[PDB]
Amino acid sequence: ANGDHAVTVKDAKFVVGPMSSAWTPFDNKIVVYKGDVYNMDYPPFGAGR
Amino acid sequence: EYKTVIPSPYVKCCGTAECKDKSLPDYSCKVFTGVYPFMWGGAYCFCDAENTQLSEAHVEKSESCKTEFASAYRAHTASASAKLRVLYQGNNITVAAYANGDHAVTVKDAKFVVGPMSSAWTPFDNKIVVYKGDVYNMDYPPFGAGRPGQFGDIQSRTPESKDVYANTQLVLQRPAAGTVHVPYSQAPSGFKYWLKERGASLQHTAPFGCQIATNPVRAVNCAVGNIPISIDIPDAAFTRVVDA
Amino acid sequence: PSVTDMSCEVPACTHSSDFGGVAIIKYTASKKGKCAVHSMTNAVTIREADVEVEGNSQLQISFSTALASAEFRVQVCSTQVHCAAACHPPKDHIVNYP
Amino acid sequence: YEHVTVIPNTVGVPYKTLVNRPGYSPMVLEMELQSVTLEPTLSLDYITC
Amino acid sequence: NFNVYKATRPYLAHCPDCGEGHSCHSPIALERIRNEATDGTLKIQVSLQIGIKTDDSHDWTKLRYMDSHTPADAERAGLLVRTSAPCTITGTMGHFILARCPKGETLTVGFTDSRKISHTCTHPFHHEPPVIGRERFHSRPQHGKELPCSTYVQSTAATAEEIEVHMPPDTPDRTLMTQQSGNVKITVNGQTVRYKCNCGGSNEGLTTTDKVINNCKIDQCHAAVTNHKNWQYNSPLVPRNAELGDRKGKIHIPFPLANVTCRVPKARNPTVTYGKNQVTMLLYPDHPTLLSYRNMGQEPNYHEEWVTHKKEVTLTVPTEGLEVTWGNNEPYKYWPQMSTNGTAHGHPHEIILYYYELYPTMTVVIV
Amino acid sequence: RVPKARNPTVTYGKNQVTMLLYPDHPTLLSYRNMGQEPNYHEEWVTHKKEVTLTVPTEGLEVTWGNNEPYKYWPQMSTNGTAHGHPHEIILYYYELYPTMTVVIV
Ligand SMILES: *[C@@H]1O[C@H](CO)[C@@H](O)[C@H](O)[C@H]1NC(C)=O
Ligand SMILES: *[C@@H]1O[C@H](CO)[C@@H](O)[C@H](O)[C@H]1NC(C)=O
Repeated sequence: ANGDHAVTVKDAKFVVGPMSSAWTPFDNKIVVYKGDVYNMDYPPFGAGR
Repeated sequence: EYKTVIPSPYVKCCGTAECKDKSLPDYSCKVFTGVYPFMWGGAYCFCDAENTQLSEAHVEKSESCKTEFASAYRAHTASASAKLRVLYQGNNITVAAYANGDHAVTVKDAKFVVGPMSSAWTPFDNKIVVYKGDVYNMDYPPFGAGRPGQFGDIQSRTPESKDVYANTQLVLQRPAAGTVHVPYSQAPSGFKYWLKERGASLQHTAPFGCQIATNPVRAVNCAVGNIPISIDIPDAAFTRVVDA
Repeated sequence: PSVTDMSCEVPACTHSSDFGGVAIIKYTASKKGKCAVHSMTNAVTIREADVEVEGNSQLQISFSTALASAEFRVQVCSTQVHCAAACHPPKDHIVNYP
Repeated sequence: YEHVTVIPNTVGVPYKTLVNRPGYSPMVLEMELQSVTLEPTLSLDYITC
Repeated sequence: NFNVYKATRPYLAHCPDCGEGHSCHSPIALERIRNEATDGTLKIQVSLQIGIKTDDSHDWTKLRYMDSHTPADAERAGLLVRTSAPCTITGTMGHFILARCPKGETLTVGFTDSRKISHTCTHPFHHEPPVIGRERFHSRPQHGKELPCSTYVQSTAATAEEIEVHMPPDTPDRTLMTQQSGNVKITVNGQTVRYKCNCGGSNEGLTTTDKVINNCKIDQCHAAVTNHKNWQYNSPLVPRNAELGDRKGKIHIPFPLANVTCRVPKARNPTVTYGKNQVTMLLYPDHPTLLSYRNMGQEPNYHEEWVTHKKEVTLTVPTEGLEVTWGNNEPYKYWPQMSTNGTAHGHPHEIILYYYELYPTMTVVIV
Repeated sequence: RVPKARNPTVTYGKNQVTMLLYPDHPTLLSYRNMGQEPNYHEEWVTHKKEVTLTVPTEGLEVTWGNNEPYKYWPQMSTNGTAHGHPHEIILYYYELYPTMTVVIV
């Protein structure tokens, strides 16, 4: 859904996208554990509290 | 690059036979009527006006796709890195940091941290096509909507991706008098044209004198902006004016 | 098949999330044929997108909306049919599906 | 014809578009989304255990 | 150790151009040409088999070729391939030849069989090798840089390449039906011959020996050979088994390709003088070679040019340096120093001329 | 294998929802909106408690225990309003569009 994937089914062609809103429910720094994700601010490499 | 599989032409003797269609990559078929064969002993068949000939062809990937290919990529802004030498008490300590303000490196009780780059300029765009020693800021056709006779002649996600979309206008023509061969129309490709006119390489056309290096892609020496750099250091390396 | 003698009617309608309205259309198609039906305005919506028709008959459809006094132009095999309904509010306060 | 349309991002509801091609009987068609997924940037920083 | 071609036959193919003006049905006619090796090596699919005798030995100095519907043998020494210059035989395996070859509009292959009669076949094929790196040459240098490219290799046990092999349908040879006061004498020479006749009696059917079917003409009948023992690969030029599509059979198609380095030549270093924010480059050739230049401002301002002779070019340099690349050598960097002077601190004013170093013709608006 | 939770009893009011809920073990509850803001909220619970929630104009989601999310949605509520010789209209325009379209009155 970004406007560059033409795909056909029984010679019927579809082109979908790009999205009218490029907002995400994400911020940039994410911690991920094996089931879960969180928007937070981790300290960088080498500056561990 | 692609290979055109053309099997042996079906010679339907003394009558007609049409082809049962299938969803091959650019499956193309046509049965010509009223045709005539030729071999050692004249015509291959015995009937003359009732000889029909079924012809079918299609296109697949090549063996050269196993190792030689161009790649269409999407790309955006970068996580830069830097190598930084420091003469420190007459000692050449060289650090390697990530030039985005989110990496500090420690050496000899020294806490170096580079900043975010004051600009965010790259010489790149979104659609980037690479081949093996160079890159290009080119707009390839969208996947599946591949135009003929250029980039977009054949398309597939991976070399392991067994599905291959093609668009090359392989339409068969009427064979000649007696000459048993299969005339197929021309099929210009992306490699037949593009590798003769690659032109402006981004190694040679980079603004601000950056260089490129592949596997992985990396631009070096983009002389613009300015780097904030901070250092934390204890009082052990200093000395009081009572020693100065 | 083109169609003549169109006249619509509403038995009982309730504007809601469900199949809350029913409509009935008198019609006379020329012959047997599959054909489409489309809600011209955006307020009414038809579930059953296309049907088979034979000739002089009448047909029942189901529609959703939001307005009480649903005034309605509908294109069938292209022919504009007009209709009007005086719907009712539903009884349930809160349903789950959107 | 080629036809462009725009639909809301409501998953699991039929939207109806109409192909009003002249010279032809019109054709109504239904779109229903099952999933719309966004895969963000796979930029690892470090791990923690 | 690669003894797999036992169900094969080196058939004969309708070649459109054997020389001598018009077409033939040559035993040696080529079908499939490959030129994707970026050095320019040619992988040729030919209608013969080499290095294998009639008993399918590994005798890698001979060749099979069918003629008069019989696989006979000959010697690989007479083999010739030709675009414009006498080419070299490098890779020799069955239905496949590898050769490194110069320029040419056309290509042809030809050799002599075991009756001292030489035959050939010619196909127009726009074989011009692609340039590699940034240079061209008469030939390989014995010295230069190493640039990545791709070449064919010399393996015979190459997996994951396939073609389908199956039984060829018929062999119509009308040198058999002879009239003995208007008869037909089918002469089988120890075979299985199908016949098709527009007369009474044995009009259609099969026989095993030389028979006489009387009072009918030669063109009135049809005598084709039905081999049932050995197979051929699916050529696109042969007639098909005319009941359906592909009949079963399989062989692999070796001599694959791999990545390699290749010796790209150097570039003779040009000579260079300097001038007031500009540079004069006398540049020598060795062959038609390109050069390029840019600068390092906001825009790169690129230029690419080809040169062939002793060419002199003057290039002006802005304050952010200049970059000029020539040949496979390292791109030469340059940086505009204060030129020589305009002037020193003279006892008149005589000052603003060295103000024509830093910002010439702008910021004299302040004056 | 984690335990699931017992489905709670639930009824509705005009543009709101009352959910009476039965735990046995200490169990979370959470809810949010699907608008531009989440207005996210959560509570632990340990006893058989009722809760009241305000379903918005766009839709509410509640999640009790480990169950699949009980999603909820605003239907336009009821009829205390019709067409007659008086108006009987504004409760219509209290049901649809509260706090505005009374401004045009
Ligand atoms: C440090 O390295 C520089 C080259 O980067 C060299 O010129 C200098 O002499 C070195 N100093 C010491 C103390 O090693
Ligand atoms: C050959 O090397 C190139 C890079 O030098 C690489 O991209 C390609 O995948 C390699 N192919 C094989 C078959 O090793």
